[PDB]
Amino acid sequence: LKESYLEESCSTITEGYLSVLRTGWYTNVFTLEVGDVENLTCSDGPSLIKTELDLTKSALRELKTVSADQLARE
Amino acid sequence: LKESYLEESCSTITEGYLSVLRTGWYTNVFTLEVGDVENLTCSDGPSLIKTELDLTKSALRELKTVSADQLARE
Amino acid sequence: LKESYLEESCSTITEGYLSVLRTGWYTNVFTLEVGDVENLTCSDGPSLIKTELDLTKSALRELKTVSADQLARE
Amino acid sequence: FVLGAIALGRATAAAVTAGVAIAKTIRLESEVTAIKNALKTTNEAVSTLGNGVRVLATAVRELKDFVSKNLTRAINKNKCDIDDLKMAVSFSQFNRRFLNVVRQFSENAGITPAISLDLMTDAELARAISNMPTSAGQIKLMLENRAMVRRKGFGILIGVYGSSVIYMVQLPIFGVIDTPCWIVKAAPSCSEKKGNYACLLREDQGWYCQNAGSTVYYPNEKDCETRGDHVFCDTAAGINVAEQSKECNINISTTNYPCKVSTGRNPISMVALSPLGALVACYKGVSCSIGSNRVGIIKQLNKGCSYITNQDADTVTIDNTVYQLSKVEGEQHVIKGRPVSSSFDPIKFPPDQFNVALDQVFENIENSQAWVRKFDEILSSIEKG
Amino acid sequence: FVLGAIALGRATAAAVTAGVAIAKTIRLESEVTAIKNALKTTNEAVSTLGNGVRVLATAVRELKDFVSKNLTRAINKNKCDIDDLKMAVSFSQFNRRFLNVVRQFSENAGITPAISLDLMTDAELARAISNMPTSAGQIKLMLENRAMVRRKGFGILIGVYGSSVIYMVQLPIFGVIDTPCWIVKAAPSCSEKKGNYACLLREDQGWYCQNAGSTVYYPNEKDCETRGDHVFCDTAAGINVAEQSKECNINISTTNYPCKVSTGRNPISMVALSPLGALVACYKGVSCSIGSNRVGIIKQLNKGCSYITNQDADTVTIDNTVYQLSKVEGEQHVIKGRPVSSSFDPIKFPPDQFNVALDQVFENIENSQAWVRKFDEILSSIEKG
Amino acid sequence: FVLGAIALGRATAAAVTAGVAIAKTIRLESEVTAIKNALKTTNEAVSTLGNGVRVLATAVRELKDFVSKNLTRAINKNKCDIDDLKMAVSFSQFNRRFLNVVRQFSENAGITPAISLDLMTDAELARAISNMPTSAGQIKLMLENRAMVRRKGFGILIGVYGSSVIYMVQLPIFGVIDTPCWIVKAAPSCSEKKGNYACLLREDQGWYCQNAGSTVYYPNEKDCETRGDHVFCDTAAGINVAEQSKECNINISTTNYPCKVSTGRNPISMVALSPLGALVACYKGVSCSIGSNRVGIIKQLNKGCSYITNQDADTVTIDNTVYQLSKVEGEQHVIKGRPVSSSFDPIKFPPDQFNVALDQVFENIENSQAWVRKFDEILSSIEKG
Ligand SMILES: *[C@@H]1O[C@H](CO)[C@@H](O[C@@H]2O[C@H](CO)[C@@H](O[C@@H]3O[C@H](CO)[C@@H](O)[C@H](O)[C@@H]3O)[C@H](O)[C@H]2NC(C)=O)[C@H](O)[C@H]1NC(C)=O
Ligand SMILES: *[C@@H]1O[C@H](CO)[C@@H](O[C@@H]2O[C@H](CO)[C@@H](O[C@@H]3O[C@H](CO)[C@@H](O)[C@H](O)[C@@H]3O)[C@H](O)[C@H]2NC(C)=O)[C@H](O)[C@H]1NC(C)=O
Ligand SMILES: *[C@@H]1O[C@H](CO)[C@@H](O[C@@H]2O[C@H](CO)[C@@H](O[C@@H]3O[C@H](CO)[C@@H](O)[C@H](O)[C@@H]3O)[C@H](O)[C@H]2NC(C)=O)[C@H](O)[C@H]1NC(C)=O
Ligand SMILES: *[C@@H]1O[C@H](CO)[C@@H](O[C@@H]2O[C@H](CO)[C@@H](O)[C@H](O)[C@H]2NC(C)=O)[C@H](O)[C@H]1NC(C)=O
Ligand SMILES: *[C@@H]1O[C@H](CO)[C@@H](O[C@@H]2O[C@H](CO)[C@@H](O)[C@H](O)[C@H]2NC(C)=O)[C@H](O)[C@H]1NC(C)=O
Ligand SMILES: *[C@@H]1O[C@H](CO)[C@@H](O[C@@H]2O[C@H](CO)[C@@H](O)[C@H](O)[C@H]2NC(C)=O)[C@H](O)[C@H]1NC(C)=O
Repeated sequence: LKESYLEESCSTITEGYLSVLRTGWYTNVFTLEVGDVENLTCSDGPSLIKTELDLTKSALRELKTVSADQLARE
Repeated sequence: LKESYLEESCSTITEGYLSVLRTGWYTNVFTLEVGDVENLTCSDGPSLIKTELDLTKSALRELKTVSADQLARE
Repeated sequence: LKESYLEESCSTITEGYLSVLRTGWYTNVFTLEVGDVENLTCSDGPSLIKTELDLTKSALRELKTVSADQLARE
Repeated sequence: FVLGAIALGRATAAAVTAGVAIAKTIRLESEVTAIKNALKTTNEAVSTLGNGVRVLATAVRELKDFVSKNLTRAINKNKCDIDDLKMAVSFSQFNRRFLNVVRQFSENAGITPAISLDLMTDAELARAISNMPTSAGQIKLMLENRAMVRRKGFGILIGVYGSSVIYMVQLPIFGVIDTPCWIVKAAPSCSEKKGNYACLLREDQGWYCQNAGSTVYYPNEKDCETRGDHVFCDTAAGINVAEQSKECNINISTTNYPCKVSTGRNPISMVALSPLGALVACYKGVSCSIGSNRVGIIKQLNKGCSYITNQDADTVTIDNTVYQLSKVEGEQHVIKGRPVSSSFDPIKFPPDQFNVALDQVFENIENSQAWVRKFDEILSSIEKG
Repeated sequence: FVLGAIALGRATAAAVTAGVAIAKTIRLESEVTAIKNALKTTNEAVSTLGNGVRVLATAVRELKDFVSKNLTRAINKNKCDIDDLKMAVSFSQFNRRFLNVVRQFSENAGITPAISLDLMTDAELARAISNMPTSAGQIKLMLENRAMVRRKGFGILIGVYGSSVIYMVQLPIFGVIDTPCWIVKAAPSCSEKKGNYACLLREDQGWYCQNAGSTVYYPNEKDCETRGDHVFCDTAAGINVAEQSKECNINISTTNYPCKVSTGRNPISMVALSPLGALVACYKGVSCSIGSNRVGIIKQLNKGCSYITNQDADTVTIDNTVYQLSKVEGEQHVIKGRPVSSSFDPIKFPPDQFNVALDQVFENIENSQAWVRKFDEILSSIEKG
Repeated sequence: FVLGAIALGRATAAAVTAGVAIAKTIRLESEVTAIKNALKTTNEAVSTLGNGVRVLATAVRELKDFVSKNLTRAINKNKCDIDDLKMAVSFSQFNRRFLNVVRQFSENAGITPAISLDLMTDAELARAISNMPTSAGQIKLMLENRAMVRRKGFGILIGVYGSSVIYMVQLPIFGVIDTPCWIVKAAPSCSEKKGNYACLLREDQGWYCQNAGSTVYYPNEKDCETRGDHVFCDTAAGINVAEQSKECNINISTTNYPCKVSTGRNPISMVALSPLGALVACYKGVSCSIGSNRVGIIKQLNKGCSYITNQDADTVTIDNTVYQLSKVEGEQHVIKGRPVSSSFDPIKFPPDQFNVALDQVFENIENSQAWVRKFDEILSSIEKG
């Protein structure tokens, strides 16, 4: 780089950089498939697969009240 | 919506929105219980339950030096 | 504390606090060691150990394109 | 005064002050014993504090039950190297929530800036909203939009009282809905007479609202946020303005309200995007054009300021740049007139000003002219008279 | 000179610049060879760099020990489909910290703005504080409030040298404690004569500190933060002010210091909450009142400015709004006087100003009638003299 | 016009406006059926929307293959208490990406402000960059610095269309590289004559850039970020300035451009760190000195401004405070002259100004002198003449 001290105004200017400027946007569209977890049910009581299955189902159910820009009220 | 281009002052005014204003706060108080993890010890060596139990005890012992007000200098 | 209401200028002043000022920085240097996870292979197909091993190898290979304050050319 | 700086700090400082002021009451050993005596048989009860406020108390007992029933019977000889592998995979599923609360209050030093899914899950966010003290019209609106109520809370740590972490969560109440709003945008307005310029700019840009006959003005645009048509404002960051302050959109020069402007003597070229279009100010040095996503360039604009409907163009260019117009359906109107800054003289225009009423840029010109006219009469009567 | 804009960026810019200036030294191959030779036989050792600065080096060997002894003894024939199920579950506990550091540096581009529990755990945060180069009474204060030392640090990535991630953590040293402070709050003060107003407002608000005889002034209140009585400031964001800058709080009108004010001609109505109360400014078109939490409305205020002790009320209302006061114990006072704005004729008030000394407003008005009376005397002596 | 405030909000507002105007097209039922018909065979295909824009579609099918093949065959009698322990652990590894997307879109109300490793991993970030519509020289720069392309994106949620989450990720295109830049810094420049002062300060501080023959100016320093020599600017937050604006760095005094300044009458003492040194202003009340890491205090500075090369010092002290210089390597030059502030009379200096061109401070002083001479000539001519 290279720096000058300008006395007349008490300032300083540094030159020698290079620029990397943004000029647009690019869009990638994903599709995170899940499967048929709505027709799987459990009847034996507490276990590990039951807990994981309930977590997955609850996540799918709660993702349907979130909107980017619109009010779901209607 | 409806936008007017005010020419005299070089500005615009957009009408037709609806407001949703905050007017107060509501307080919910929780109580996250942990049981008696302070009375369980381990006397074999490395395992899985021992690692989990040590994490839980350490978390309790750590949380008791965090204050949201009134520095604990005493 | 102690608060005065300065009537002449319509303001207030609250005295009685105490200060805790920062006067420097202290530096700690860590060395997180991973071992020889670049020489171990899997040849049976899917399994739990293979998934964990792939995750660790990929993490090492990804952390070599990040630079704190320099760029990469040539 | 500059209204944009009298605000800027009121919204966050009023929210934290009202939160610590009520954790100071729940932290007494007299109130903690009263809360835990309501939850001795149930899991949710509505309790009144010592200073007349009402709260909602709820208890979490998923980890205490496992440690009391399942974990303790297996560990009887202090020999926790049992070959079960179900008591060691279960016990790492039950304390993920406990080990995440301890992680958020310990890095934020006791106050977190947002509600995560560990402090308050989603099934416990639709039980607080069903209980708030407001009408049934507002409660129903808040239940289909729960993600915008979690967005404006925060949590505070009360303590570890024995073996049970206690904390509290603040949530907003949206008590007034469906009341008119609007928004104002601006750009410089310059003129030339033989190479000298005479700029001008408006300074009352932002959101306004009505509320039972009283207008409010939200100057800092980090406070309000639209989702569709609705606007989510915070009432503690506005400034009550007079009802006449909508005459600056009809007659800015001949009115009598003090309409704020900023002036200058050098052009600026910019693009100020509005909700249904854009305002493009192109002056002596810059070249502008508009385009489309398919058919490239359309035409070249002229000097002066112009309004570009978002049905004519998709991109607007300032000498090298591309701006994307917003695609929202609406109506567009044009209100004719002759710009204010064409009535000034570029010579004898006053120096640069920052948030001064437009009644005073006309006085400053008049006062300086009166002395010149007065001074020429006195000279004549000395000898000519 | 607007002191609020000269600051605003100094504290953050001077903290990154001092952190990258020493990562540029450890990043060499001479130092990294020298650091890892202090850690071949112990898990922590204090080392001195090449430019004279001392650091603390600490090593982590939980994942390397598992991989070397346990894992690389069942994966023999490249067969990882073994039916142990305990190695495959132990392996996912040991590398949980390694994969969480790699995520924090890879998303923040190499510099993270806070010290998560994965970079520096709580047992290693109390071994750094016990080593800092400061007195014995400052160390004791920091050790019980570690959550406020973690809150002001950051991390930087040094490299990946072989198979070992290296990084560094910057921590603050709180070297000066227990030195007086105070805070100043303000609101507009207006007058009225036959419908004309003459406003005024102070502009020297924020925190002041003493330190061995020299006062400092922190204008942007994002710098400082209180916990109880103590105030946690950052010395790189203040501006030294003269000793007699405290004469603005005793006799504002007639000192020799330049007290800074902003004037106007249009009233503003607002509430400016203070640590032990609130200042309510109610003017022509607004209605205010105060109340409690149990009962409700208590009394209604008058036009002008007034001081509402927090032992009188719990809410303050501006025409539709409610502000909850802060419950903090203390002792209040009132200092009599005649407001400065009562001294100005509402006519012949100067235009809107922005951070000018109060001596210049009085000089601006006087300079104006100096010329009018000068002209009136010359006017008579010509024709009549 | 205050150029630093006309900006400040355009960079983030113009990015979200373009993000939501393209989600409004993919959210139709006509386009989602068309996207999901491209990925019926492969896992990536470049598709064109209905308004001409091209997107890249990628599919994630790791969880759906587990539930279809491995899982819904071990659950036949609606019994989930099996003695397997390999499905119970495998199925907790496959749904950890799915459960971390739902956590980020649900706490950020549907628009996250940064790309995490859970939305877009690292092998799907180097497949986007390989496709961007730009030249080959720019692609090679982005593929080696992928961490600085992730740093400026965001995500937006499209919906749950049956049993599959759909979202979108916006990435920046760095289409112009290797064009000159520079930076400007400043500090107060005071004078004195028998106890009175006459300050002055520049107000054009920030980053400038050529771009194919057109200078730009980025006034808010949150917009640009250096890594070595390259600086990563955003072209939507800058203001086109005339080509003569670089004349302010050769003679601010007698030029023809309008150089911006701010004046005063009371000294300020501060240190303004610059990339290869520091600028130290020491005035009537402050004591300044410099030093080094190894040997301590080296010398004490004089009154006024001075430039401290980072090859001469390591720390600079303002009356109690230590600032750490930066150790970048470069050159230095000093350009002699007599300060502008020495040309003013400390008495008869204009009142405090805020962002006025230096051309007007000399015009303000010259106008006032002329009236005194004009009025004086009358007084002599009405009696003596
Ligand atoms: C911790 O221990 C308790 C008891 O020691 C476990 O509770 C046991 O699990 C379930 C839940 O009540 C019960 O399962 C039974 O299943 C048959 C299937 O037909 C059904 O007929 C029964 O009515 C019952 O649902 C079991 O009886 C129950 N044991 C007792 C004594 O109540 C609990 O599962 C353990 N915790 C974990 C995490 O496993
Ligand atoms: C990885 O392999 C090593 C050996 O190659 C295993 O070392 C085990 O370490 C523990 C403690 O470090 C020891 O078992 C028991 O230790 C206690 C206390 O140290 C002692 O009182 C007992 O008599 C017994 O030695 C022992 O060194 C070794 N265990 C053996 C050989 O059974 C290590 O356990 C393995 N990793 C894991 C995660 O298990
Ligand atoms: C879920 O899907 C199927 C269950 O139907 C599992 O596929 C099984 O795993 C692998 C992949 O094809 C095969 O392993 C075999 O290993 C021998 C070792 O020499 C090799 O010679 C074979 O070519 C093959 O790779 C196995 O045969 C295959 N089974 C079938 C019926 O295709 C898959 O592993 C399951 N994933 C789980 C349970 O996580
Ligand atoms: C769960 O099972 C039900 C039926 O048991 C599925 O509903 C049917 O889905 C098929 C497509 O595979 C349609 O042709 C039928 O019309 C559906 N029947 C009804 C009554 O709606 C359902 O799709 C399954 N769930 C999932 C996620 O696939
Ligand atoms: C751990 O167990 C000990 C007993 O070994 C508990 O100590 C006693 O707890 C009972 C409560 O059931 C008290 O009534 C006794 O007074 C306690 N004894 C002493 C000497 O203090 C201890 O409370 C248990 N720990 C926890 C966290 O419950
Ligand atoms: C993986 O194993 C190879 C050997 O098969 C290692 O390569 C050699 O490692 C020794 C030390 O163990 C060095 O002294 C040699 O110079 C290495 N030779 C080459 C050609 O590299 C390799 O280091 C191992 N990988 C890791 C990550 O440890």
